[PDB]
Amino acid sequence: GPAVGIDLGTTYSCVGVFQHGKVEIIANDQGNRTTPSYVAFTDTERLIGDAAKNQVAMNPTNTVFDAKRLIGRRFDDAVVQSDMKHWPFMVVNDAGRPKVQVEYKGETKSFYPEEVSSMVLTKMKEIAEAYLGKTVTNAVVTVPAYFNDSQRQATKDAGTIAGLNVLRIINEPTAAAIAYGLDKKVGAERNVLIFSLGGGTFDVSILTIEDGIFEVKSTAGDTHLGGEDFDNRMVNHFIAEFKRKHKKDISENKRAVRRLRTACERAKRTLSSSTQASIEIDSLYEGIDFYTSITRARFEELNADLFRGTLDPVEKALRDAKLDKSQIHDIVLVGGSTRIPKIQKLLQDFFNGKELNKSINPDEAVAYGAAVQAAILS
Ligand SMILES: Nc1ncnc2c1ncn2[C@@H]1O[C@H](COP(=O)(O)OP(=O)(O)OP(=O)(O)O)[C@@H](O)[C@H]1O
Repeated sequence: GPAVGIDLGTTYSCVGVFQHGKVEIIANDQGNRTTPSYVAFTDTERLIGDAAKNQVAMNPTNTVFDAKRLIGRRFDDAVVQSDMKHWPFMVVNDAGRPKVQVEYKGETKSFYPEEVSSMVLTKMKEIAEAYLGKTVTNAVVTVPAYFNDSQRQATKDAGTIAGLNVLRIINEPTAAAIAYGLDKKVGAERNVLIFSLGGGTFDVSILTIEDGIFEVKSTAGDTHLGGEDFDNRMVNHFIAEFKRKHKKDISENKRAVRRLRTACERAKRTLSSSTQASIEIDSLYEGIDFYTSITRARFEELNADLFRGTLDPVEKALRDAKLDKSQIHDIVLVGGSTRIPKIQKLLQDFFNGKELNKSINPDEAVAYGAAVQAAILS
C-alpha cells in the first residue's frame, strides 16, 4: 500500500497520496476534500468528521474539537488554562495530564488529547483506504514549526494508536514548500515566506533553503486568529440586524446562534468567488424565518482591522529573520482563509506586487507536500 501524507489541522484535516508522479487529494464520504477535526459522542454512537460537526449545536458538551491545542501539553499549562474557558466540553486534570470528559452511551468517559486526534487520524486512514482500495499503514503527519518535542511525541503517538506507522513528523511550512517544488537544488540559497491562515490559527514562517536543507529562520503569527473569527464578526452583525427587524435579541439561544454561524461560514466561502451571498434560515428564533444577504464589500469592512493586522506579524518575522521585503524569493499561501481576495490583495500590496504562489488549494498544500515526502521516504 502507498504511504500517505496527512495534514492534521486545528479545524480541518486533509489527506493525499502520491501516485504516478501526481498527488491525489482524497475526498471523504460527503465528497469534501478536507474534513473537520471533530469527534462527537452520543447515546448510540461515536461520530467523526462531517457527521460530528453537523450535530454540534445539538450536542455541545459531548462534541470535541481543538484537540490540537491540548496535544502534548500539561494541565497546568497557562495556554490550557486560558483555552478551556471557551470550550463547551470538559477538560479535567489526570495526574498533570489534561483529559477531555464526555458522556458516551449514558456513561462518563475521559480521553487523552492524543486519543481524540487518533480518532480523526483513523477517519483519514479509512478515507484513503476507501479510495486506494487497499490498506494504508505508512504515513507522514505534519505539525506546526513551533511544536516542541512533547507535542511532536503526542502527535506521533496519536498516529500509532490510529494504527499508522508514522514515517516522519515534518513541519507544515516545510511541507508547503515541497508541494511547490521549492526544495529543488538550484545552486543558491532561497528565502521562502509561508503565510498560513487557517480556521483558527495564523502562522508566518520564513524558510531558507540551500542545498535541499530547510532552515526555519523565523516564525510569527497568532494562535488565536483564523477563519472562525471572521465568521463571528458576521454573526454579531446579523444578531444586530435581526433585532432591528424583529426587536428580538437571539443571543441567549445557543441553537439559533450556532445555526446562524454555519450559515455565515458558508456565505463567507461564497464571498471569495461572488460579490454577495444570501443567508436563508428557516425558523431562526420563535418561528421567524431569517432571509437576508451580505455583499463582499460589507464582509470586508466587518473584518477590516483583522485583515489589516495580518501584516503586523509579517513585518516582525522579516525583522527577526534580518531580511528586507526584496530578499524573500517566494511567497506561498496556506490555509483556507487565504482564499479571501482582500487578504491576497493586502499581502501582494505589501510585497510591492510580487506574485503569490496559490495554484494549489491553500487548504490542501500541506497534505499535498506531505504526500510527496511520504512517497520519497518509502
Ligand atoms: N473559499 C473560502 N473562503 C474563505 N475561507 C474559506 C474558504 N474555504 C475554506 N475556508 C475557511 O478556511 C478555514 C479552514 O482552513 P484550513 O482547512 O486551512 O484549516 P486548518 O488547517 O484546520 O487551520 P488551523 O489549524 O489554523 O485551524 C475555515 O475557517 C473555512 O471557513
